[PDB]
Amino acid sequence: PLYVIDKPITLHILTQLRDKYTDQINFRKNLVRLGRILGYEISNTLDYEIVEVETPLGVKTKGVDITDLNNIVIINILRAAVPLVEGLLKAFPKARQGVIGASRVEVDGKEVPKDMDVYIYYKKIPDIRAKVDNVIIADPMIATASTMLKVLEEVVKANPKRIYIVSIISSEYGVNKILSKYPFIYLFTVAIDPELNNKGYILPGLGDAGDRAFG
Amino acid sequence: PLYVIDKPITLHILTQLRDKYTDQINFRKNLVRLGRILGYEISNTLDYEIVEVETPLGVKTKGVDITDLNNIVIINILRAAVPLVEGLLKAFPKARQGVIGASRVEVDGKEVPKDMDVYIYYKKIPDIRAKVDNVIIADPMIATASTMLKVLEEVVKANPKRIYIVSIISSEYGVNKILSKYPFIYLFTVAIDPELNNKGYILPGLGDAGDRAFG
Amino acid sequence: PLYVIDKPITLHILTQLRDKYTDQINFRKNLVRLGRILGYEISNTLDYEIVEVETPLGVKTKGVDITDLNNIVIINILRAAVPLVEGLLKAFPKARQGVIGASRVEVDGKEVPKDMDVYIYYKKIPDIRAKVDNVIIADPMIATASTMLKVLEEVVKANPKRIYIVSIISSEYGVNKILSKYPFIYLFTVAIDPELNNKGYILPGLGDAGDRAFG
Amino acid sequence: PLYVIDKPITLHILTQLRDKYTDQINFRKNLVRLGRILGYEISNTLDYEIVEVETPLGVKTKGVDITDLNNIVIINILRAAVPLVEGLLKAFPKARQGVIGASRVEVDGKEVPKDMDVYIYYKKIPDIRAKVDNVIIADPMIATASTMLKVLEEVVKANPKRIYIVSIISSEYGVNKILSKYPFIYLFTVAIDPELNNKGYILPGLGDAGDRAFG
Ligand SMILES: O=c1ccn([C@@H]2O[C@H](COP(=O)(O)O)[C@@H](O)[C@H]2O)c(=O)[nH]1
Ligand SMILES: O=c1ccn([C@@H]2O[C@H](COP(=O)(O)O)[C@@H](O)[C@H]2O)c(=O)[nH]1
Repeated sequence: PLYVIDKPITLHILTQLRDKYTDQINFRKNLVRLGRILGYEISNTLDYEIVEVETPLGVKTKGVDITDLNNIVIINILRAAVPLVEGLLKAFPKARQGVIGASRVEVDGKEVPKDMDVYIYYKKIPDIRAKVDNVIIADPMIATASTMLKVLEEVVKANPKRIYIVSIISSEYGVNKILSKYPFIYLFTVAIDPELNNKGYILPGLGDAGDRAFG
Repeated sequence: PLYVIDKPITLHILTQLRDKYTDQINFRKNLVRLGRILGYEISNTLDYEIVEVETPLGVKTKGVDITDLNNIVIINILRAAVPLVEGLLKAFPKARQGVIGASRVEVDGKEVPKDMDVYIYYKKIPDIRAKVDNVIIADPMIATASTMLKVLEEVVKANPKRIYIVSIISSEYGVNKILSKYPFIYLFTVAIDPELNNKGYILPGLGDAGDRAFG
Repeated sequence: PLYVIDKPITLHILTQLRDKYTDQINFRKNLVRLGRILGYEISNTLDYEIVEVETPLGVKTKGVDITDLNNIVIINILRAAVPLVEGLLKAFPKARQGVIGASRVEVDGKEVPKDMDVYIYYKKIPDIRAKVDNVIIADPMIATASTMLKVLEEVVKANPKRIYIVSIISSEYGVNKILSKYPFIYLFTVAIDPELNNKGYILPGLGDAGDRAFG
Repeated sequence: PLYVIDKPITLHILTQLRDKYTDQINFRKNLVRLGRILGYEISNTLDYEIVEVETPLGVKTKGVDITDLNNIVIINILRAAVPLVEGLLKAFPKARQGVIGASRVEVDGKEVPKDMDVYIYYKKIPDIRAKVDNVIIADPMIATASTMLKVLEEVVKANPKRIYIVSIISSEYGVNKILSKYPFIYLFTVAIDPELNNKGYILPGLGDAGDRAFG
């Protein structure tokens, strides 16, 4: 499933991120806001049960109980994903966190990359309950989707109940590459951009998340 | 405009609020959450506009710029409305705040009328820029709407650009009264409950907002 | 006892609060900050006990457990105290909040006020456990000490283990008045201004708190 | 300069971290917390000046202005430091963040050398202004100081007006290895532990910050 959250407020933030005149302080600020928001959207796609509670006025009433909110694991890719994950964690107060330090080897070429090398420098993940936990992986950008598929190689084994991928911008090439391999993955993103340049950068994109966040 | 925000997450928190076994800490904690979510939703009804921004990759693209995020005044009626206004202020960083104290007229009798006058003992409100500001009045529960009415008479004279009313549970009698008298108002709420018992409590409701929050 | 918290950072904030040019968004922004830092300072004055915990390395070591952090009740006198309490609760996660819509009566100015009338509109407070709970009462200003003494009147009969008063600015008259009656109160403030005018406003002080925060 | 910040509130937080039973969510929560506190203490050593501000009462008064609050760069060396930096960044709203990913050297032999090389694979740091910016480098635990030394050797090259190192626990060894090479570095820690066991673990320490925060 592909959820493109393009509501006025998320598109308003995306425009601040895209704008090159935005400094890293405000850039990181929005990522935290968007992870907050995107987290809410994801909340509304979870499994809920119909329950009954008694109000103060003795009256019994029917309400919902999203049992899944107690089975969430958010994996942080680090780098630009930190402000984002900081936002998601705000929305899922009961989520455990894991980190899979992934970074693609940025190559310069004469053609548009359809694939890139990805190295993993750090790995600390919580136990993932099979058929129970909902895993959320954050990545500000998805270009060739090489970074994402690399982290997935492992997450997918755990066989979590669900798998969500949050990103700000995704390239058409990337969404299709990921969802054609794991179409069961709920992929959230505020927008999808057309192409990748010869360095594997999304166009129009927003630049190098890492550079925008800590430059 | 009536906007009932009955999504899985909001109703989940609402269930939490109704449940009589939810202590005051968690009760307020959830009230803050809803202010955030209810604020997010309010944002998407805001008046935006299309702009053009240049990204780091030299490409220029179109985006959104919700300028009304600068012209916002949130009015806090105190009491249990505090945790709520707190979350709404987090959803509107550039929003100014005003507060008002109010006590409805105490007329001899154990029973309670539905149309009572209200005494506004304290009133501190930022200047409401005519035709430019968007006023948001926060109030946990609208049972009889006597207070909402008293306040609205004041805000109206200011000639806002838009007026919003946020609440968790709002009695059917209340919605009707407010919207029928002021049709142009955006009244957001997580749920509209049926009746009001003689004591004026919303049924099933969630008890006394104030006592749940600071009891 | 009197605790004047004049650490470089607190005085920095205060300078912002006193500055008549500080707008209400920043005014309240600073009050939340100051509430955090003061709750921190306050937390250090609390009673604690030596314990023993087991590190993952299978090694016991002595430690500190501030047991009272689970027995705190913050009393919000509302209005301009709001932002300040918002900050204090951030330092005390497990604290129960109570509210008191108290407000001294504006005087004529024909005589130097000593004992002012205090109206009590609303009052919802948690069960204060005698000899166990530590009560924290917050009000940004303390001039004639009337609003506070009014509040204390009740808090004392509850026989708490400790009573803490927190503010930004206190007057000499007020600190002595409160402390002459209840010498056991732990009174925190960032500054003690020397005089009150005839209207009951601290000089140089910082103006009317409510108007600064909600004007 | 060595600053051991062992106040009741910080030791209380430290005690929880050392306690093996503290779950991951709570472990990271405390890091964020110690981060704002340590941030508060650091803020009192920053350059500041006396200024004249006029209050609403129409009278001028002196105050403090910590101008150095606009010249802070925080360096996130990732890993278990994410929670800590998060807190630090709250204490310094105007701080710019930079990141540098570092990994230890593969060294066959169960035992871990006191001194060892460190590979820095990612480095994105804002423009450190010479003799102006204050560089804060958070790192939960300094055992062998190997990572800190590697990172310092880079940071120092920019001639920062000042360099701070914030850590929860630090071994005597590491403290001596840092200050012995750079005695001008402000090394803030909550507790210094005696020895390091053969696996590079501080004793009593608190185990592996990575597994404690992400496991
Ligand atoms: O325009 C771009 C393209 C890629 N990336 C980085 O590349 C990673 C994903 O690229 P890919 O693996 O999908 O190609 C992310 O961690 C992100 O930091 C950017 O910052 N900006
Ligand atoms: O300079 C002053 C003096 C008093 N007050 C208000 O008066 C109350 C305390 O005054 P008193 O009861 O200590 O005299 C506080 O709620 C505060 O809002 C101010 O705002 N500014």
